[PDB]
Amino acid sequence: IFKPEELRQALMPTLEALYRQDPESLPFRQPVDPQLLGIPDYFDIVKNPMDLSTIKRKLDTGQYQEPWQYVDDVWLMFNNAWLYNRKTSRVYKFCSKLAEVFEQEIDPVMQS
Ligand SMILES: CCOc1ccc(C(C)=O)cc1NC(=O)c1cc(-c2cscn2)cc(-c2nn[nH]n2)c1
Repeated sequence: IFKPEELRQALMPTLEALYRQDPESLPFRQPVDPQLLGIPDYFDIVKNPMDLSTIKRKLDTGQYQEPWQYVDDVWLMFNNAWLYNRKTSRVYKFCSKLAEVFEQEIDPVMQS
């Protein structure tokens, strides 16, 4: 049993850490809009989109029952981007930077 407001207090600093990465978090701060970005096949490749604003909303409204559901969503966001984008691309390398930041920040929090 984890109180959702206790989850938010424990977990939101790990999310604020990702938002602080500028410009690395900018591709991730809102859901990918495939028409606006001119990438119409995005939803064919990415079946379960995820982004920072969606995770933040789930945190703020108590949608996470347990800390691994949050980690699963953050990892999903990263895996989607690594899947869709080429290894040589700007978004892929920004994703790798965010994942580096996240792994450093989430590791002690999960120990709590
Ligand atoms: C052209 C390919 O773009 C992508 C491809 C793939 C993916 C993923 C997450 O797989 C992400 C993107 N890129 C974006 O989603 C994106 C969006 C906005 C945005 C949206 S609304 C006001 N701005 C700004 C920026 C941005 N990057 N640097 N500065 N701004 C980047």
